[PDB]
Amino acid sequence: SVGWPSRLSGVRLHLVTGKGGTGKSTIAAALALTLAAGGRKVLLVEVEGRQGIAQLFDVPPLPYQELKIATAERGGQVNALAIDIEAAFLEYLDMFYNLGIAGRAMRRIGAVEFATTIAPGLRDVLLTGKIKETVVRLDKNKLPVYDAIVVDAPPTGRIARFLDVTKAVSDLAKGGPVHAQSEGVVKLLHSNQTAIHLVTLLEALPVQETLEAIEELAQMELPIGSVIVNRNIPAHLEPQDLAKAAEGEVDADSVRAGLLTAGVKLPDADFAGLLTETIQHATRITARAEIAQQLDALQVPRLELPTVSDGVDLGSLYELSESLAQQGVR
Amino acid sequence: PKTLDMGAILADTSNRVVVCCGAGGVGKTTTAAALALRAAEYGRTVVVLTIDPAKRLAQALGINDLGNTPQRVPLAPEVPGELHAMMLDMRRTFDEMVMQYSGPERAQSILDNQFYQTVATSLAGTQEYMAMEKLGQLLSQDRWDLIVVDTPPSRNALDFLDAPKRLGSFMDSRLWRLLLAITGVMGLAMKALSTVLGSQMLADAAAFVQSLDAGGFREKADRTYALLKRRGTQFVVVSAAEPDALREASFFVDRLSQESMPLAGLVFNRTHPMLCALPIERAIDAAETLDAETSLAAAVLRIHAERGQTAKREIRLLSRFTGANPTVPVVGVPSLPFDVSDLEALRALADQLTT
Ligand SMILES: Nc1ncnc2c1ncn2[C@@H]1O[C@H](COP(=O)(O)OP(=O)(O)OP(O)(O)=S)[C@@H](O)[C@H]1O
Ligand SMILES: Nc1ncnc2c1ncn2[C@@H]1O[C@H](COP(=O)(O)OP(=O)(O)O)[C@@H](O)[C@H]1O
Ligand SMILES: [Mg+2]
Ligand SMILES: [Mg+2]
Repeated sequence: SVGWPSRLSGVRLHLVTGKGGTGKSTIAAALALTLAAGGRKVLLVEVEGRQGIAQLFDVPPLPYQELKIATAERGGQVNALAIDIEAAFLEYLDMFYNLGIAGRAMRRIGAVEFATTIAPGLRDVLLTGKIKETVVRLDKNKLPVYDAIVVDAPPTGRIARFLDVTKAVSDLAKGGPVHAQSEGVVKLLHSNQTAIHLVTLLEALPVQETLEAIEELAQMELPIGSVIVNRNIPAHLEPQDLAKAAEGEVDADSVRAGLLTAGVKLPDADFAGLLTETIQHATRITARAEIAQQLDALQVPRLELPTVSDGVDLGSLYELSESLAQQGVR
Repeated sequence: PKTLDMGAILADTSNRVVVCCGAGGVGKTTTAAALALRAAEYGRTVVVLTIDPAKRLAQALGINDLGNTPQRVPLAPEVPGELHAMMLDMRRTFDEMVMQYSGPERAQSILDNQFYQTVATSLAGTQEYMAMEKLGQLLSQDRWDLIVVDTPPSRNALDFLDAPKRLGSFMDSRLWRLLLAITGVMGLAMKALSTVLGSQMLADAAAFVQSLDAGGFREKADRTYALLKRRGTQFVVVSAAEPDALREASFFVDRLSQESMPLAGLVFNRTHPMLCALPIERAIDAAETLDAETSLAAAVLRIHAERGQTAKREIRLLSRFTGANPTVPVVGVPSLPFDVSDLEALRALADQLTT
């Protein structure tokens, strides 16, 4: 029943997945705001080089630096990290192989771009490796720098492979320190310190991808958090009236009667039009409920977010953060 | 605001290719399939190149299979034309491309290569490049008077026109032969790749470069793109009644205009036309009085008011597009009270498209 069991409050790494266009970026930002409230410090991470955080906050492209992007309720802070895969590869070459010289030569000929494109496993190793670094980082007092890390993650069709450390490591050079680090990544990912959240719309393909992704991840023994149902709409109709209206039956007499009380008399062509509008609404809610029912089989907590009327802006992220907090997200 | 006449464009056999463009999730696949179906009903021999039809729609067309080739869609005997359909098989189209240029013997090695199978075939822009290549295969076989082209989904509508060329230039990079298949800079890059990447993977990558033996890929993408400039090509931009989809449509209209490419118009899909003339302010008040006084009539009034507000946002979105593009013909398609996933629903969609 609860959309956020208490165990989810002990999670340090939140991965926000879901089909393309379902709300990952928006929801990951709203989640970060929710977790930062009350003097906390949360990192919002993106891994695909798409600059979705900059686009969402309507600012120029962010550099490879953890920077304050938002103020949360009661002195909380949200930092942003748009991972630059090229700078991450040079950082890796320098730290684990002392190849900073070779790396800076490669950047000048586009060879870092080539290498990350032709070796997808190296890409995931650098990305998941950086994610782990922000999670386990400590201050001078041996306390975590961040209270939580929220990853605006790859979509449902790619999330299981992105988190497949064994498969990513498979096509990398044997021996060295990269294999010792990967053990730490696996431990972190397969623990009570991580949770994968799945954003969905009440549409056929986003729901099918949600179910399919949960099954791949459960098989991988990766921890599932919540299913977040985005852009909910009001039914505005009672269950019996709705079920009837989805069949074309609307009680005109009862509608004509209630319109008299409200001081409204409608012509026949406009009254008929008003009735088919409610039939069309009822048909949409019914179809959405049939789609939603497919998620009932999952013994997974579920959260519901409303539809923002106009373009999602800064104020909208705070409304969605507030909606999450009301459902017990903390 | 000029009305788009899809019916006249479909009925006119001087229009040989109809490309359905825009962002993903706007109704491109269903628009392409509905246009192709109506053209067959007008007497034309049509093939529709679909990318990603939903399971039910692909079954309604008889294309739920692994084939990468058109098949006849059985229609009512009254239908004077013919409808043929296919769903793009991205991997199989890459195989066909490899064999056409490398030959059947060399292709046995390339297709068996693990780097080709896991990396080369899934690179950024492959879906757009393979759609263009398949279009090129359909045109060369001169078997249909009309080809209706569906385009891959993307947040960026220009990826259809840009991603094949971009993927071509990446495939033709000097870095392929020099870094995998000596210098000071190339040597430093090569040493770093040997040190970081797996020996097995580098051997597979090098074997792919040697086996393929390709400015091959960019030249192919250029020649195939030139087919979109042939006389008889029409572009149809599809957009939902959403700000992101409309912005993407406008970027596409600008590009077609800059490149002097023929645009039929805009399909403004999933609209909510008003069926009752009652004002929003009136409906809100009428529902507000009923709350403080049955209860069905107030919800009915709330449905209407919510639909009217939705219609209001769609009108202002369209007027912004139309203001910026007064030359572009437009056709508003209402959101239908059923899924467009069977031949009957394609026909109802095509009735909306051709009015
Ligand atoms: N609750 C909401 N209400 C209204 N609009 C929303 C809501 N959530 C997201 N959107 C909008 O829906 C669109 C898609 O949302 P995003 O957050 O960008 O999705 P996404 O899953 O990150 O998409 P990709 O995969 O990265 S293209 C954007 O235009 C958002 O502003
Ligand atoms: N006018 C319409 N009314 C109702 N449903 C529609 C309409 N146009 C498209 N749809 C539905 O919207 C979804 C997306 O359509 P599709 O053509 O597959 O989109 P795209 O190819 O642009 O991603 C499908 O389920 C389709 O049935
Ligand atoms: Mg995003
Ligand atoms: Mg499609």
